[PDB]
Amino acid sequence: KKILIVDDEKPISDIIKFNMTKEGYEVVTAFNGREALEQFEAEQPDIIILDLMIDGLEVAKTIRKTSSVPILMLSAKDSEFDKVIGLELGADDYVTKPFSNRELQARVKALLRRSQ
Amino acid sequence: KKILIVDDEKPISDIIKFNMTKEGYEVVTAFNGREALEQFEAEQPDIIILDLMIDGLEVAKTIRKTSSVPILMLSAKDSEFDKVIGLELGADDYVTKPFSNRELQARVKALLRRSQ
Repeated sequence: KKILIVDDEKPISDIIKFNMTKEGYEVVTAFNGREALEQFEAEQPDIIILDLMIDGLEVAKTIRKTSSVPILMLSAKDSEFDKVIGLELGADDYVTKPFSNRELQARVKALLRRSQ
Repeated sequence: KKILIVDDEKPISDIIKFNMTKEGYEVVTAFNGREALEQFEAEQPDIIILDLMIDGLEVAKTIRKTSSVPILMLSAKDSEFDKVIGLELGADDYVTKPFSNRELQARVKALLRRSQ
C-alpha cells in the first residue's frame, strides 16, 4: 500500500516516513498544499496523512471533491473545535502531536482495513 | 424574494427580519441548525443569512451538498481564520456583528443579483 505524507516539517516527515517504510508501505511525501494535491493526483495514494501548519483543511476539502481516499489528520492543535472541524471537512481520523509511533501505525491499519 | 434568517438570538433575528421585510422580502426564520435545514428544504429560500453561535459551519456545509443558494454568514467573530473558513465552507460573503443595516441590505442585493 501507498501512503502520502503531507507535512511541512521535514524532521517529522522523516520520522513518519521511516516508520511507515519499516511497516512495508511505499511512501510519497509533500511539504505544502500544492505538492499535496499534485502528489495525490499523480500517485493515487491509498491513505493520506495530513499535517500542515487552514491550508491542511483546504487540502482535505479539495480531495473530497473527487475522492474517498482515507485522510488521517495529524496536528499539534488538540482542542475540541480543531478535532471536530477536521473531521467535518472530511478527515477520517485526527491524531494529535506528539504521537505514539505504534498508535499511528495502528490507526493507519484501521483506516486501510475499513476502505479495503 | 425569500430570505431565510438563521439566528439563535431572537433580538437580532428580529432586527434583520424587520429590515428585510421593510425591503419587500418574504422572511422565514430558524433558530438552530436543525430548524435551518428544515426551513431550507421546505421553503427553498433565495438567500440564507447564517448567524449561529461550529453548527453554522455544518449547516453551510450540508446545504452545499445539494444547493448553490447564496449564503451570507454573519458572526461576531472577525478574525482572518474565521472569515477564511466561513468562505471556504461555502459562504458567499461573511459580515461581522455589529453590522450596518444598510450594508447588510446592499450585500443581500449584491448576492441576489449574482445568483439571478
